[PDB]
Amino acid sequence: LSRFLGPRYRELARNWIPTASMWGAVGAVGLVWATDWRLILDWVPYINGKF
Amino acid sequence: APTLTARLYSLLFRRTSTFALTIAVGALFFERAFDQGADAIYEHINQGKLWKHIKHKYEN
Amino acid sequence: TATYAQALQSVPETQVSQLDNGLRVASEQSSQPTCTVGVWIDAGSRYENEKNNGAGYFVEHLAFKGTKNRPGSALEKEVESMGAHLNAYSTREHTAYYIKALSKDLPKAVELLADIVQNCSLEDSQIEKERDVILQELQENDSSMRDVVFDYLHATAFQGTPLAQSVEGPSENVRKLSRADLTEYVSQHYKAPRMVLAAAGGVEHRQLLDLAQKHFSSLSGTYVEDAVPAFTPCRFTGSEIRHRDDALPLAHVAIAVEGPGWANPDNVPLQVANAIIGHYDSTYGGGTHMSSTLASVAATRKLCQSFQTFNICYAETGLLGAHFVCDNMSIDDMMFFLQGQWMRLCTSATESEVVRGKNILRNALVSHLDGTTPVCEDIGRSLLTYGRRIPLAEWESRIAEVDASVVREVCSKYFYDQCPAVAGLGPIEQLPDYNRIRSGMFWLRF
Amino acid sequence: MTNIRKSHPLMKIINNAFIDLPAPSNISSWWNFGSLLGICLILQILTGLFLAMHYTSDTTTAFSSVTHICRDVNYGWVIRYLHANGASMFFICLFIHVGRGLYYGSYMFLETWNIGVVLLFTVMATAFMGYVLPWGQMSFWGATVITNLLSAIPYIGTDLVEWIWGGFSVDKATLTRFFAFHFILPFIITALAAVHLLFLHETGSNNPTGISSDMDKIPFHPYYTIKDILGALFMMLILLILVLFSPDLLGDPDNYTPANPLNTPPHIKPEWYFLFAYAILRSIPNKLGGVLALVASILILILMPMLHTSKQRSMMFRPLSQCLFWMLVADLITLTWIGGQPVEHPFIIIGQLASILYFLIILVLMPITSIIENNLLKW
Amino acid sequence: REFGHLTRMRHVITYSLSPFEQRAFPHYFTKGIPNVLRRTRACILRVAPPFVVFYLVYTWGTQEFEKSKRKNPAAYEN
Amino acid sequence: WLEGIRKWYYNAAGFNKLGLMRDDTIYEDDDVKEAIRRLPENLYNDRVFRIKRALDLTMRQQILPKEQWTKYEEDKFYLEPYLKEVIRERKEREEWAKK
Ligand code: HEM
Ligand code: HEM
Repeated sequence: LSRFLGPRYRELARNWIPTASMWGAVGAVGLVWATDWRLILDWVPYINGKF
Repeated sequence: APTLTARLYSLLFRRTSTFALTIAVGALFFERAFDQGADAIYEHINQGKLWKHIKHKYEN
Repeated sequence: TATYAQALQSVPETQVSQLDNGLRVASEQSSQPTCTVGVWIDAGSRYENEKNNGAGYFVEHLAFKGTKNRPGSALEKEVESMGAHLNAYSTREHTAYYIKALSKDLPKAVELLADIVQNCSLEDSQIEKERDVILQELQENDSSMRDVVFDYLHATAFQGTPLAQSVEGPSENVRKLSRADLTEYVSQHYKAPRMVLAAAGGVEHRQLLDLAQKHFSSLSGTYVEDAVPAFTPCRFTGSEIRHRDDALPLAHVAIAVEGPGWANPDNVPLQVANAIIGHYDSTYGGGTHMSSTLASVAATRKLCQSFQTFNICYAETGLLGAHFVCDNMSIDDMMFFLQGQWMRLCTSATESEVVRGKNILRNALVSHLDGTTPVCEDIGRSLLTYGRRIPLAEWESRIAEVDASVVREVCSKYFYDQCPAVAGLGPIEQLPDYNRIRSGMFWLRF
Repeated sequence: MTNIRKSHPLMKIINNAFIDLPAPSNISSWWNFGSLLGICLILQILTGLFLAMHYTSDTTTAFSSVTHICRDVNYGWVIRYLHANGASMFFICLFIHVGRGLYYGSYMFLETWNIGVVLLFTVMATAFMGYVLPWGQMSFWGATVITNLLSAIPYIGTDLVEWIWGGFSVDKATLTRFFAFHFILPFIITALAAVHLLFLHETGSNNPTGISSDMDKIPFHPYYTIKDILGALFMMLILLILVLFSPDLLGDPDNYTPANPLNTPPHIKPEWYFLFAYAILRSIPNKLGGVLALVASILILILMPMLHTSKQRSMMFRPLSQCLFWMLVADLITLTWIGGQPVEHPFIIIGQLASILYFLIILVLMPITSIIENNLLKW
Repeated sequence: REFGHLTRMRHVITYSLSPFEQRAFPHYFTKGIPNVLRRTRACILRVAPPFVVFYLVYTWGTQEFEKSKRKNPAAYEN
Repeated sequence: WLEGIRKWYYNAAGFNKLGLMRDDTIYEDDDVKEAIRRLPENLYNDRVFRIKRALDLTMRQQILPKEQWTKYEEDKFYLEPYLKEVIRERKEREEWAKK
């Protein structure tokens, strides 16, 4: 662990953080859509036309 | 003067993450739109027969 | 206790003056007793059409073979008698003739250069002799694998463009060339506005300018019948050319992407990025411990005999990539690692490697510009390309501006999701198909 | 010419896998339990296929089908009890196998160990679903409680539970689903076993000493083949003793009364193999905590390689670690006993203490003791 | 990991007699029994004590549970 | 005091009984493998023979005669300097990687 607690690793982390956030957004949308989770979709415009 | 397609590439298609997010959102909206449109088409083709088209007569 | 900044400030400054005909006379003065004076001409294969391609190489071959004022032996005798070394180099974009000589021999050197540039005999018997020599030299150049793979890279990358043509030219053109074509080439491309007289070392700029006014003044920039050659931007075509010759011992592969022009500011960050990628040969002592990840892995697994990264820049386009020689069964692995390094620089470059690349670039810049010959070459090429000799202080400032963010930006612009141009020679069966190579140019994670 | 065993592709694979595989000479009888697991899996697959030739999965006919197998089918009782007791033998050998891996530090083969944990989960699921198939009182109610455990999961919860149930409660849909899954899972186990063997062959086999045995390797065909056959004969001895002499020793008698959804059996307990996890679950009062504890009981094997702080792979030369390991084994025996016994005053505290001690031994005590051992050996 | 190139070993000489010219069970009892006793002596110090604790807990647990089921006379007294 | 309990552990651990030495029983991770390949040939051959003899003894479930057991004082940590150097070099490489 102490090996990765270094400034260069922090730099790499900052570099990949937006990508990780985007992948998280992809995962969230995927989950909501696949399950048709109504709790989230209710707010989504013109997807609320269903249910 | 970038075209529409070049704009789409440089905005969403360049990095796979934004590509996947676009695919997911498009998937959701396309699912909704296609479902609505195809259902409309099928209903129109079968207009006058479907129970939803005639339930009002027997309901209430 | 001079510092690097102070040393850059103390560098002698190039003084550029222009003769009325358009010849630009440039000089950097040093205390050295030896000087290198040369004429750089903005003529090359990129300015040649199909039928006259290779005429520049022919003219270069026979330029030292005699003048109207002094016959063929006379020029060589004068040059050797004063102890000078006369040499010429022809590239796709530039042609140069430079004389290494003592400072006291500057006037005679300038006379000889003017005679070579202007009053070239182009005698027919010498033309036939040089024709035979050039055909033999083409046959010899077939052996040099690196030159062949780079010529293939230019052919496939800039197909349908004049840049694709080789400097030497096809053998058919060589045998079909005539005295009229060589004379026409000299008349069309050797013009005073397109020439630069550069000197380095113990040269006084006033004396050099006066000698230029004495000798080069007659040369004119007027084009006969107003037939003015017009520069043409060259299209970069992503393509793959594979000369599969399994008999060859090792496989040479050169892969490149379109790069900036000479004057584009993005050259400096790209040079820093290439320095980060680095260069490796089997004879390097550093081996596994070398900082370059590609070099370290290549040394550990003996993937490649040699690999180097090149940044070839032309006026409006350039070839940015690397050339690696490897075994038949290690090509795919080396390509994978090279593309991985490219994508790593594009996506997740770090400050430390950027500092290393900047330092390497600074050392290369300062070390290369050492001696009268490289300094004069830099002066001439900088005047022809940049229109100005960029001082080392300006180079240092531009390097210092480079940061990890800059490197990531420029590498993403030039290297990421861009169709590459690949040339392979030898046992290149394991070289991945172009679809796989293009797929490697982007990361599904990013 | 070439040797057909080496040259032919399928024969090449079989040869490298079993015939001329380099194996350490010193591996003891504990290493035979892997081949015993393989034999148990094959025997279970054949036995269950022959049972399925006479088993109908409808709730109306399931118990009657098992009675038909036991009585009318020629030698059907032999097959049915071979299956029932082979499940127990499978779990005995699995527990001994994982114990060998823990004791001799075989978990350092990371991918093999993880595939083994996956296999353990699959085998446990297979057995749990299979026990429902006779559709006895105990089968129905154990299924009810074990599936109702899933309701503790927040949010999805009841939705997931009813999806597995196929309805509001355990019923015909659940029985048929469990039959189909119980059929298909052993084949996935057979494929994961091939993956497991591949990963192990990448690194060879560990020895009881825990020191690399490349210097001393012997061909598997001339030695461990006859050793594994002897182990299989001993396993058949024990299993056939169970099947013939004491056919209903490891089974609860209340599985012979047809399942009645309106009446709870006098005691609801899982089979003996699940009893330790049942006790661990019962120890924690909160439902979600109990489910998470039950999952962690098995998943700690995943964390076992990371918790290895000793400089010696095997415990053969780690006496204090040996003492801790046997304490853990006794703790597992205690957890089994508690799970068998009802939830009353004496057993509740014993179960809580046993669960805490199990987790403590695996997580804290063993690494600290290993560090102390390293300090003792002047490391 | 083929048999040829597993590891590097030097100057080790091994003599092995055939199965047919040697007895299958040399001193199975004369030497086996003392060896087993030696193995048991070393192992029993470590394996046994943890299980001994379980027997105590099993006995105590069974006794305590039976005691709890037995009636408390004081409850029905008075 | 401490040497008493350390000597106890040395006897408690059986690697002396098999004729092994402490460094023979270390787990062969990458650092240990590099240390082994850095051993002088005499030390290496001694190591491999010791381990082979120990494996043979464990195969037949026998132990070396009492007089031939390794002594706690006579045990020599042959691999310790090489392994320490390997660990130090790895630490330096990690440190350079950190920043
Ligand atoms: C159906 C289930 C399984 C089968 C068929 C199976 C089969 C085998 C076989 C044949 C071996 C060869 C060595 C030996 O037999 O001792 C082996 C080794 C091994 N297995 Fe599995 N096993 C199973 C379950 C597991 C589980 C549940 C684990 C861990 C939780 C596991 C981890 C290992 C390990 C660590 C080894 C290394 C043995 C050594 O170091 O020599 N296996 N297994
Ligand atoms: C390979 C690992 C397997 C295990 C651990 C396993 C375990 C079990 C168990 C515990 C039972 C309940 C026995 C009882 O209480 O009566 C059972 C029943 C059954 N198993 Fe399996 N089984 C396995 C493989 C198979 C396979 C491959 C089939 C294929 C059809 C199968 C078919 C059956 C059937 C039909 C029953 C119901 C008949 C009966 O309960 O006697 N089993 N199994």
